Amino acid sequence: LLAPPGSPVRNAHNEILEEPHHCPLQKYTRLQTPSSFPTLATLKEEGQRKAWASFDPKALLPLPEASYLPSCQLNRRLAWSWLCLLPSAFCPAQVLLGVLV
Amino acid sequence: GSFLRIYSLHTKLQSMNSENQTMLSLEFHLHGGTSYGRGIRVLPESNSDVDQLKKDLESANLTANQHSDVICQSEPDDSF
DNA sequence: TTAGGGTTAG
Repeated sequence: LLAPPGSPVRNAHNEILEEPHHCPLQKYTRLQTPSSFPTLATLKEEGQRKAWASFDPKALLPLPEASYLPSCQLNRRLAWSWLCLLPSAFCPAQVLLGVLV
Repeated sequence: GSFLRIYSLHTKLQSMNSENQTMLSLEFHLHGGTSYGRGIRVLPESNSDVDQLKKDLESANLTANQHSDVICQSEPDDSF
C-alpha cells in the first residue's frame, strides 16, 4: 500500500555516471510510524491499564438521577461496565497477529 | 434438608403474644395417632411434585421483587 | 401377634 509495484528500474550506469545525480537517496519522503506490532501480553496490559485509568464513578451516576437511590441499588447500578477500544485508531495503528488454537 | 408431605396438617388461628398483646397469627399442628391419616412421609427428590416446588422457587428468587438482603455485599466472593 | 382408614384440644 505504501509503495506499490511497477517502479522504474534502478539502473546502475545512470546512478553513477550522472552529473545531475538523482538516485534512491537523492530526494526522499519523511514517514511517521505506520502499523507497529505488539506482543499479545502487552496489548492485554495496555487495555487493562486504560480501563482502570478511565473508570470514573460520578460519570456513570449523573445527578439528579443519583441522589435518590438506595445504597444497594446504587452499588448494583455500578457493578458492571464494558468499554470498546478499537486499536486501529491509536498512533501507531497497532496491527494484531498471532496463532489460533 | 429433605422434602416432606405432612398429611392432614392442622391449621389453627392465633391472636396473642407472650405478654398478651394482640397479634393475629397462624398455628400448625399434627395430633398424635394416625386416625384420619395424620402423618408424614419423606418425599423422594425424584418426585414430580418436588420438581413443581423447585420450579416455583425459581420465580420466588430471580423474579422475587423482594427488598434488599446481604447488605454486606463484601461477603460472597463467589467461588472464592 | 400387632391392626384391621376417618380428626386434637397439643
